[PDB]
Amino acid sequence: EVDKRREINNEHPLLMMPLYANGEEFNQGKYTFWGGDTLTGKWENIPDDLKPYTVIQLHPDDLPKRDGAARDFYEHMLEEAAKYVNPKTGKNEPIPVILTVYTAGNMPYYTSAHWLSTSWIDKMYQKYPNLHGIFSTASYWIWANDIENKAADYLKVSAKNGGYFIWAEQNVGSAIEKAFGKNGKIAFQKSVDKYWKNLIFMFKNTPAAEGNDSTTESYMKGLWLSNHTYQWGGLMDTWKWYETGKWKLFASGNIGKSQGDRQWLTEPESMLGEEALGVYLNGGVVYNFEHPAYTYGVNNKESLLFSEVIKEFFRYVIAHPAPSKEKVLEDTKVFIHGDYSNKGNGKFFVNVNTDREQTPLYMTGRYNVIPAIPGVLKTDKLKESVSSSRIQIKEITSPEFSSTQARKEYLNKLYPMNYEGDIFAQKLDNRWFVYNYKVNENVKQTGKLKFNSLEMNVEFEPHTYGIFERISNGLKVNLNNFRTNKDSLWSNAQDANQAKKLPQLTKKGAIKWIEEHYIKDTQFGEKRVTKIVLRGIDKLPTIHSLSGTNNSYDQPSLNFDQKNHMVTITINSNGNLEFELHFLEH
Ligand SMILES: CC(=O)N[C@@H]1[C@@H](O[C@@H]2O[C@H](CO)[C@H](O)[C@H](O[C@H]3O[C@H](CO)[C@H](O)[C@H](O)[C@H]3NC(C)=O)[C@H]2O[C@@H]2O[C@@H](C)[C@@H](O)[C@@H](O)[C@@H]2O)[C@H](O)[C@@H](CO)O[C@H]1O
Repeated sequence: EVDKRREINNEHPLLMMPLYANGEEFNQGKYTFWGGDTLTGKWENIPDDLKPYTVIQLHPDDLPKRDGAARDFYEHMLEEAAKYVNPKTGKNEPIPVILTVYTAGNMPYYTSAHWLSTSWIDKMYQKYPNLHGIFSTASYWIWANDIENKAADYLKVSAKNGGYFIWAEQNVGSAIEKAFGKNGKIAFQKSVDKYWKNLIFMFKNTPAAEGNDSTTESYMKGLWLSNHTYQWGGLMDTWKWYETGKWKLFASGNIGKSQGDRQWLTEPESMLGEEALGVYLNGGVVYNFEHPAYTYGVNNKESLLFSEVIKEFFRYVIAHPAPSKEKVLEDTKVFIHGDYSNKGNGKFFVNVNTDREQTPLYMTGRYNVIPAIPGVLKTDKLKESVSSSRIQIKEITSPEFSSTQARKEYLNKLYPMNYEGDIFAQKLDNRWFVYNYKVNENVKQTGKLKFNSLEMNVEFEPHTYGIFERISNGLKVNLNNFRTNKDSLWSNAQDANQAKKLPQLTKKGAIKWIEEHYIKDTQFGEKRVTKIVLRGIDKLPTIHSLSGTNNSYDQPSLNFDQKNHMVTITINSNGNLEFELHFLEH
């Protein structure tokens, strides 16, 4: 084992920072990224506390599809990264980089990445100590003949150099099962046997209309727990709104895949935080997003989605490391062995812990994420772990998994009901994590959570998450309901069929819209109400360390009822928010 170039784990999570090559400007002899970010500019604008946990991920996007184009662009940017001088300290501080090396099956008709040899990758690793890994993404829809063999070479060259191979894929057409050898392409499976400590496997929730969110995330978690991958994570994609044909928030009707560039802007900002919670809460530690212009920003500036949601969320996972593999293993009651492709894919978890086939969210935390691995793999390294002796390892073909009803009946026996209300909630140690799980329906949700004898009731509008921690002197609260108004994108269309016929915004049009109407002149959403009720309280609580998105919240209003030892807290806000309530129990 060569020394790892970086740590990636619960204590050192990783936020990938995508920069997509502008192929049009490359043809004009320029080296630039879509959205106007520069490599040096981007890196400099990353907050210093985040810098040890973030890596620039270069992506060849629409570079010309011929030999030499991607190598020329990548070499140019690796040189910039390597030679970066910190202006405050005057010191050369090489920018850490990941290269996107495989995508769209590396088909020569789809990507310039085709012309990136493993031999050249080896050369770059040896030349650039700041090259920390390489990335393969989204081939589930074009599962090339040698994809597994090539994946094996990518992992081996990374391990050889102490770097990471990162593969973001979704279980469409059995992709994940096939990756590990289902159809007899076993090269990557053998590679993983040797080199799993240099593998990161992530979901990629883009193909949302196929509904494989829950199954893929279950695999990613189970692959990790069984030592088939070093860590896991997810790439969360606002293009899901396009894939499922949604348009104006809460509006009636489906427009199909007809307005791509309006559609990838419309997903509520706080919903990305809700998706990310599924990663964190289950021991995942790698985060990445599309569309980059919305999720991260443009022109070396942070989008509000980035600054108010993603940055703050990621700062949370650094301050409070995800549950360790050991910890997640201890709490795992059921581990599924077999192929979701033979059991209805996403349908498996519908009305078990998801409210519909096409959602990246959960409706209950009761089972958290049930981990699984594909049938082709073996549970040997799982059972070898000491913390895994109390887990029921079950074939997916077991009668307990035969129907929706059977699954719930079986799981309910092993995962006790631990809160009340139709709302998502999951508990870790002294912390309740809660969100409203509605995707595009304007419906409030309520729940009743307990910290021993202390009772906490909440009322959440859609696209709201909260983290409530019982501290010795009271309760720490993090709340996020940040959702700006995207209605202007859907102007001039009163219904679905008119929305379909809107002039295309286009890629360049959406980038300009971000610059002109999101980065500045932002149309903020209305403040909306969140209610928190505490029962079992001695006196009116005091509020401390209150902060949030600038100009986004009214002062929290507290109403103490002495006779009933209870407080009702009314919050009216639209943004990130944090405070502590100090109180004693009655
Ligand atoms: C699998 C799927 O749902 N769509 C395939 C494409 O893969 C991604 O799909 C998105 C639509 O859901 C969208 O087209 C993505 O590409 C646009 O957005 C990215 C940044 O988010 C870039 O700006 C792209 O240039 C732009 N593409 C356009 C305008 O066509 C697309 O993601 C990209 O491609 C995949 C393979 C992967 O490399 C991603 O990292 C990358 O962002 C797929 O690209 C398309 C090719 O014909 O086919 C769809 O089936």
